[PDB]
Amino acid sequence: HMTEYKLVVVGAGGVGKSALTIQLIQNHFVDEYDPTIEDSYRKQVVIDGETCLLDILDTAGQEEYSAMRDQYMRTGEGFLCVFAINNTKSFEDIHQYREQIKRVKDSDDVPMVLVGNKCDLAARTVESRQAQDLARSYGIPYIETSAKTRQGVEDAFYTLVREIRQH
Amino acid sequence: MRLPSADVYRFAEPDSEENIIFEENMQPKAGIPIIKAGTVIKLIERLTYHMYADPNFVRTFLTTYRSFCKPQELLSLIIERFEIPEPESAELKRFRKEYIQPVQLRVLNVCRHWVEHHFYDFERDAYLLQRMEEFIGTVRGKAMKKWVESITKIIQRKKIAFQSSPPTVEWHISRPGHIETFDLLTLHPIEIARQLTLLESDLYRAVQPSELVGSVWTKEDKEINSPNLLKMIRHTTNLTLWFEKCIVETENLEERVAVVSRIIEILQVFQELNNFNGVLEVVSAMNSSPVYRLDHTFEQIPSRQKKILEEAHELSEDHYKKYLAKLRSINPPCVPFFGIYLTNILKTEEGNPEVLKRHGKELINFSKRRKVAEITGEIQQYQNQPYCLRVESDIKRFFENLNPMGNSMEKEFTDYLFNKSLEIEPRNPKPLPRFPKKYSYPLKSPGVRPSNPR
Ligand SMILES: *[C@@H]1CC(=O)N(CC)C1=O
Repeated sequence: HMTEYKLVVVGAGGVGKSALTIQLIQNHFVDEYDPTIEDSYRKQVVIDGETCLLDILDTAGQEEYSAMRDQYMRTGEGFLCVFAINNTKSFEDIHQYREQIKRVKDSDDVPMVLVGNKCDLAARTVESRQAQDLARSYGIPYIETSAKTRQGVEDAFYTLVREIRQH
Repeated sequence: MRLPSADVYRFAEPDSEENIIFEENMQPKAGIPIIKAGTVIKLIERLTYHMYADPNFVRTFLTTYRSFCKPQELLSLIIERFEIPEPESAELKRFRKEYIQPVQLRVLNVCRHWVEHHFYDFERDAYLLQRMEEFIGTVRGKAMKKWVESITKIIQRKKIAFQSSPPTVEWHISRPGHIETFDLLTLHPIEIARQLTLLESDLYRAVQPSELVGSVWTKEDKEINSPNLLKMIRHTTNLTLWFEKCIVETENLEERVAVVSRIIEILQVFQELNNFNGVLEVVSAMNSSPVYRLDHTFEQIPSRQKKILEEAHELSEDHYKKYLAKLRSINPPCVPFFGIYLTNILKTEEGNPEVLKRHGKELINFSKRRKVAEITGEIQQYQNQPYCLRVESDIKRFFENLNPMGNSMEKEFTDYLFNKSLEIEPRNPKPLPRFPKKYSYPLKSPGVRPSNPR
């Protein structure tokens, strides 16, 4: 049986975070997505020659159910903490998301990746250096992605899987 | 059949790959094609088609059009569709009977469905209603009069804004009218679940598709556009937080075991009532960071109650696989968990393009809208059947006014619950302290079986 990784996407609502997982799961030339089927959150991939299954939980739209975050977070082995590069509040929210994850997993060393998402042509307000410094203060990788082009999407998820394998 | 020139009547333009595309299948019950995409002119032509009525397309269209067309623009388009010029005899008499009369009748049906099911467009724009009333007032014909008169009666009604015996209300330590003693352990667990189910069912039922289409509950104007949805979610959060508070604020182990055990009994009753919102409120509290770590509490919970909680927790596993099967097998009345619908609507809207391109022309992606209308339709199917339960006004009010956070902010309150958890059950190898009892009344539950015959 191939290894299965349970990944959880966490971040502020209202800033298009769902594009990260959608872009990963959909075939690169298929601009289409039906979230109501099992294939919508599972993807078989090959990372550093080792085939695995990615199971991704992204509860985008359920941010107002704030007392369900621990429940959802506890299902994951690795976390993508996502903010929008055009929304500083989403970036400032990362710190408390990471604190919650550490509390939920009861560990100061949880496989995690910081992801900065560029999803529209609104002006950038979070510079890459600010996000690189935050990621370095936590000891985690920083990946930047685009919703328009799919650039960085795979790197974000594959980096997380490497963080889990090397834990 | 000879139609007018597209230069004088835009809807006469013939169908092509550049203005209207279909899905491979047909509407299951009507044998009608399924529109995938088209220009707004083509969508408006098919919304009021001369060959046949298309009630599914009308319903889907009027629920979702605002993402691609403004209400004011839609009115203009249907007025334009109705004003059919004759082409430049037996051919004219056929055109009047087979094109004009059916098209005109279809636009009146759209107007009727619009005012009946989406009157909020008119409440939010008084000028839109002025133009509708004016347009409807200019409609002449004995064939149209009957439909015109009905639209006027709906507008006036909208401007001026059944079972057997329910079970007996259950009481435990708190007596009827003694609201000051009302609490988790003093109210009867059956009646806590019933009154929360009545509240949660009403909150679910008040949510309209206008609060969901366009993912408006996630946008900056969510408080304006999705107030009933947000109230429903905030009550749910409130109850989860109250359950967690009840638990971690009961410092004595024996009393905390009684508290957790009573919450599992409320959960059992929510499952009996098909209140899935209620089930997940409890499961969320049990899986919270402050509660989840209380091993000394969970060790003392009776095996049957552990199994009830485990089965409820399993509904959420594997992206709600078991919850989704159980909801499909239910059996209204019920209170679904809304969060799955919210995620499905948002991902449908963000994961599919608003426009499709064919031969360099932009076509509105209608199938994306259809998928959203199918979710909103599924929400609505559970909003019609009420519960046969009696409202108890004081218990209702006690649950409506619960406020476990008080004046605290979310982080502050959440840190306080977690610090209470660490105090009552320290992290190993710290020894387990003892704490004094806080409840002066009996901890024994009356159970979840009614006290008298119905
Ligand atoms: C990218 C950033 C943002 O605010 N949005 C809208 C939801 C994006 O798509």
